Amino acid sequence: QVQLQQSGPGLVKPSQTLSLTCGISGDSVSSDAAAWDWIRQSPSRGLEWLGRTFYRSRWHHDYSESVKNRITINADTSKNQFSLQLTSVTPEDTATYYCARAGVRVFGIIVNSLDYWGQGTLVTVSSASTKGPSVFPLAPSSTAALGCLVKDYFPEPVTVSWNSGALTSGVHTFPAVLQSSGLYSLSSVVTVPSSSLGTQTYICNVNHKPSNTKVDKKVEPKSC
Amino acid sequence: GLFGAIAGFIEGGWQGMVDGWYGYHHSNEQGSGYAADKESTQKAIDGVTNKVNSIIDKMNTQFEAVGREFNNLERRIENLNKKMEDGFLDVWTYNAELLVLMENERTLDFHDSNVKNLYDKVRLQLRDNAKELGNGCFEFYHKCDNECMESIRNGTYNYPQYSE
Amino acid sequence: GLFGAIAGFIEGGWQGMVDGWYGYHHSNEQGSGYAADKESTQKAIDGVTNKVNSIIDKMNTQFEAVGREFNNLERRIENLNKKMEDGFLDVWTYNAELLVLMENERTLDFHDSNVKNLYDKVRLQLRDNAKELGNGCFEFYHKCDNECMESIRNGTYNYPQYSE
Amino acid sequence: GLFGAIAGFIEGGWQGMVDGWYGYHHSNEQGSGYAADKESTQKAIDGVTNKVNSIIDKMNTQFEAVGREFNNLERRIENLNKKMEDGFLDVWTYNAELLVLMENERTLDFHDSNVKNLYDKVRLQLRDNAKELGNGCFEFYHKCDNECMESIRNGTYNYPQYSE
Amino acid sequence: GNCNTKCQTPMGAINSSMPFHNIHPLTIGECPKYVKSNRLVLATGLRNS
Amino acid sequence: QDQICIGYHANNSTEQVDTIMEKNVTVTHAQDILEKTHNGKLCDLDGVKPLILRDCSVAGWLLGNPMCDEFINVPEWSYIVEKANPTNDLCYPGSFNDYEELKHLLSRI
Amino acid sequence: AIQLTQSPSSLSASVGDRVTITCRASQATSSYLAWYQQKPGKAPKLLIYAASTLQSGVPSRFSGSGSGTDFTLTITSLQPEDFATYYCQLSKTFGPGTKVEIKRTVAAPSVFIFPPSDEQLKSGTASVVCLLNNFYPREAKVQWKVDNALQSGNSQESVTEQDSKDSTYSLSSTLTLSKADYEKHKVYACEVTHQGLSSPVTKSFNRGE
Repeated sequence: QVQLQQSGPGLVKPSQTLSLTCGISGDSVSSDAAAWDWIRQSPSRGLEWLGRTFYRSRWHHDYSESVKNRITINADTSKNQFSLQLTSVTPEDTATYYCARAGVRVFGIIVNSLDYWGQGTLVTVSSASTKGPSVFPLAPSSTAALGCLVKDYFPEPVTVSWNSGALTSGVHTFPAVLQSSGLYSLSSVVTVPSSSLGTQTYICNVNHKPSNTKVDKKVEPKSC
Repeated sequence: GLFGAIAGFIEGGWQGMVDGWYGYHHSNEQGSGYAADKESTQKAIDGVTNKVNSIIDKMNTQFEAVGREFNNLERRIENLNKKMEDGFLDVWTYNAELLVLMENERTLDFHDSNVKNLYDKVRLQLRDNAKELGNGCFEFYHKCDNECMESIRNGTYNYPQYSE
Repeated sequence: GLFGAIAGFIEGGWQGMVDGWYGYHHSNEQGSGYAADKESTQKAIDGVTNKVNSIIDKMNTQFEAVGREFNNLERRIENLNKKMEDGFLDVWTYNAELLVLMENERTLDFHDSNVKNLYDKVRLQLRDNAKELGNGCFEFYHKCDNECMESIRNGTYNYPQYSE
Repeated sequence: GLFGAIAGFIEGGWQGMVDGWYGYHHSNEQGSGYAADKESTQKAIDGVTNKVNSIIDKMNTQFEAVGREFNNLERRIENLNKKMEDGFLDVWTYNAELLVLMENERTLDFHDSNVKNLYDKVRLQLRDNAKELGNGCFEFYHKCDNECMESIRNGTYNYPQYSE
Repeated sequence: GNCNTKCQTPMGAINSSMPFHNIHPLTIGECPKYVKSNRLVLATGLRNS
Repeated sequence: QDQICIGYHANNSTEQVDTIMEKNVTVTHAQDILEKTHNGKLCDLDGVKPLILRDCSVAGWLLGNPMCDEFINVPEWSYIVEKANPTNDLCYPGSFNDYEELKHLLSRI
Repeated sequence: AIQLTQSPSSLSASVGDRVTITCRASQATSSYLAWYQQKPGKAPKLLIYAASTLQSGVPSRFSGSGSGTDFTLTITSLQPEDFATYYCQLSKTFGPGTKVEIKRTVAAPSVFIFPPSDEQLKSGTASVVCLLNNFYPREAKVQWKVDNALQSGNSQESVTEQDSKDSTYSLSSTLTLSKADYEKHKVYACEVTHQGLSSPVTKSFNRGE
């Protein structure tokens, strides 16, 4: 069916220009039976409706009040995408941004209940600079558990996997914690039968795209 | 329409409204913006939904013409059956068509009534602080920001604002 | 309603009126008092009485299902009779229900029309000597006693009264 | 009527209008004269013509009672036929009478709507340059000749005329 | 034909949800009421502009 | 100079309805309620197959016409279907007394 | 503009039990209301719109009702996957959201402790972690013990969301200190107390073996 795939840099300097772009597949951004909204969710404010575009005879832009004159949404039929452009970003914008397709109607009129969503883009604003993560092994003790400690990176998020995604069962990926130094850190653990401690190789795969860092670390028990 | 709002003293409909059949378009220093008067749209949606349900359930015992076979020397009773079923189907077609036509009429006029009533709701608050520009717009004689417009929308406009 | 008076630009009905469906509530130095606009109430009463008489006399030849007995080898003609009477009773039930519904609609809207027309009758006399307070009331810009109100009621308001 | 124009805030009809159901009667230094608002009259004429065509063509398959003869020992089936035809003719008489009544209602109210809408069309242009005399007339606060009246008729009244 | 429907007419089946239809008088199933009309549209919106 | 305006929804639609005073009124969104399509196949009813008499009349099936050996044993059915004018009929001529009444009885079995 | 309230602000029930949420809108617009589900880390997912109509693809165990100012969302038999934050929206504004929590039987965790790696010993800092796996409820208390001395203010912990299959929690507690201060100590132990345990469980190791 329909798919909305988001993109845009997760780090944006204060007072600068934030720019996200939601690419559409499965419909037309020039559809006469839908509208395209931008939503933001933060633990402080919850879900807030930011903006909307659509096309009936001209291109129509419907913005919110909390972003009066501060937001602009565009639709490009040449790529079948629509774009969020937010000026003068401040610390209050740190949130997860979703592009949605408002398009379940009731007697032809669109109620705005969002119908499809993009996988969301976390966006933080700060004076800090990007920092690549360091990945450290967590070896099983001599039924067994092992894992990875990712330390000293910025900003969120970070993607972690095991054996290029081959291992799914028993994996636990932890919500990161902000360190006093202003840096992020978390851990990823997995439990396995101890019998496979010597025969099964466990490769930890980490990706931090703002730093463009991709690291694979084999974790073995400590010998001596 | 029958009340004169649609295609009348208001010229035509806004392509830029997508979330309601009726609404406002406010323009002040804080910009311009469309808003849907949800409550009146819900009255209209209930109207139409109940109308569709009425149409479906009011003719839920219409007539079912079951076939009866007759021989060659029962032409009279066969013709009785034939024209009986024919007449019942004709009268029920008549009923369905009349319901459809009269409901289209009443529904279009209901929408016209709603637009005129919304214009009147705005005017009855704005009584003298504003002036009618004759096509559905109201010129404010004072300066009033977005919360003024919100108070007008939800129906709590406070008349003490000095206006000269 | 469809015209916007009842539960509209007039908020709600007066418990204190008992002798008419519509009326006035005047308040001057000579006190306050309700009065019934009898003529409009009589128009409405005639409307409803003629509607009830129409409902009674328009379906005074409906259908009377008399019973016919048949033997065991006349199943076809018996079923013909059975579903014929069934269909006639269904169609006449349909007619009765539609009449009742459509008349309820028209009657509620008739009352709304009458209230709006009375408000308009008062406004069209009081044109500039008074001001609309937005909820059905009119503020008099001059001093006018109970005979002023009576002239407004029976419809002879004399416009030459100096009003500043 | 239901909208309050005919036999309402306008007292009665003009014998001097012969070429339209609605119209204007202008009186300035260039004389007095009646004019017919043709467009609204054409809307009404189309309304009535389509109504008559609907009445004729909506009951163009009513029921035709063909005669069937029966013997003395077919009293049951003969009575079945008799009361079947009787019931069909009764129900179709009912339908014809209801259509006639409801259309008379809707047509009278349509004419009332048209008169009120024309008065409102004039008022919405003349907004402040004129004053309502309460019975369908508008007093011009400026001097305006026959082309003023023509611009009012065809709907292009230009508001910038100084009026004190 | 090897189907399965919930109504049957002597000239086809009706896999439909509307309240009326105009295929053929004699049916069987939980299917709509026969009507001799060629169009039954109901207006939900409002007059266009 | 602030100003507020009241309006209503509209679109690029063309769906037309009929009124008792006006034909071919164009509205915004309308709902068709009349069905006009069939598949043309004698399809099952609630899963239980019909009894499609191929070329036999009801009388032929019941009496057991030799050219009707298709219907020596019938499973339960939902509705009986026969051609307008069957060709396999009472092959030896004659009549079937109160034929139509037995058809009526069949309509309930 | 319009303000929505949502009740309760949180709840807890077991599998199979019927739960109900209430969204009170200051306005009565029956349809325009819509209920979304949000699992941790994923966008919302429209469950109900027009307050009584169901979106295609949603199990029938959800049902919206109500009118006037009060709308309700009823789940007839919970699931380990229905654990989530439920939101109600009124045409452009979302309610604060309620947290549907899975109540189950108590579970004893598996406790592991992982010492600082020599790579971190190069860095000058030492971080030990205590991982608590597959337990319930959220209630769990951890003690850090070095040379039988109690620690405070030098550790911090983070728990995962309630699992989607068996509805248990999991936790990491990080004790980070200077490497010289680490070398001054020998014994390091993590001590867990929990309703899932009949006795406090200590796991301990010594620096260097």
